[PDB]
Amino acid sequence: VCLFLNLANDPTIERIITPRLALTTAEFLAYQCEKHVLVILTDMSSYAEALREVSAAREEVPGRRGFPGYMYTDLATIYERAGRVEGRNGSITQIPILTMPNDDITHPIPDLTGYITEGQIYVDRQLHNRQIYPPINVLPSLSRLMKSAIGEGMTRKDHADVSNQLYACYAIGKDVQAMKAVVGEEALTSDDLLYLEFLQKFEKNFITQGPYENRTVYETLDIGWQLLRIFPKEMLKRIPQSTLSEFYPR
Amino acid sequence: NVAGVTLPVFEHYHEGTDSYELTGLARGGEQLAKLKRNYAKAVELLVELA
Repeated sequence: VCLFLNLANDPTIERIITPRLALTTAEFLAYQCEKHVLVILTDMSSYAEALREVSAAREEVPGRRGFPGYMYTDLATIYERAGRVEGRNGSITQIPILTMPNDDITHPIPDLTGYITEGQIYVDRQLHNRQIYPPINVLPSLSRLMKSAIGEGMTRKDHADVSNQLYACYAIGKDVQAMKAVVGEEALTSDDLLYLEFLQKFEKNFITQGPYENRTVYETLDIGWQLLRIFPKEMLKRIPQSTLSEFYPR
Repeated sequence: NVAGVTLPVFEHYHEGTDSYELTGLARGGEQLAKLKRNYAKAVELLVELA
């Protein structure tokens, strides 16, 4: 682990020089040592603010919302340093973090960040406010390369269908809780109670892990199958029958 | 309480004062008894419909 620190006391310009040092180091390690590096950037909002201050000191005309016009190009030249290179056994993966002022999804920083990058992961206030850690809200969380990242060989053959089934079951369970909120619990079918059971167990075990419970992918899929076992395979209509004959009766 | 709104319903009650006894109509009490049974069952189903 390499570590770079820039406390908020230190000069504001050093804010917009820390990322460049980190990226240059990651480049040198990735393409001159053939390693597999994972760079993690924190609080890009502070980067934006420091860049804004540099621009305003430089007397340039303001752009949209007071942020400079070429913020797009700047974030592009920061994010675009990654991927894989033909003929070199190595790679660079980026996981930037940032905060949304006022929880506003149309704020420029997250907007541009979403445009340049691929995919997005959310955390939701309510889930943290349910004392659930990590408060990861999967309903609006997407991905762009999931289809090709996983597959036979590099993982088990039972991944994508399991993900689809978990998402579908959870969405049914949540909207069904919304329904029972007014329809009354008495008119609910027994399968409805099974959906509620899926909701509560999914939020109790799959999402909640604890700060040090180092789960692997295989453990994760094991817990996923265990949560799916509640229902019969007939309700599990996103899983192919071929894998049902193998995995469901475990 | 069918839903959030409550609707009144009804129940079939046998109050207790038995059906009266006419044993003099030329001694035909059996037919009267089976007729009593028929109309009792009918009235049960009718209170359900109501």
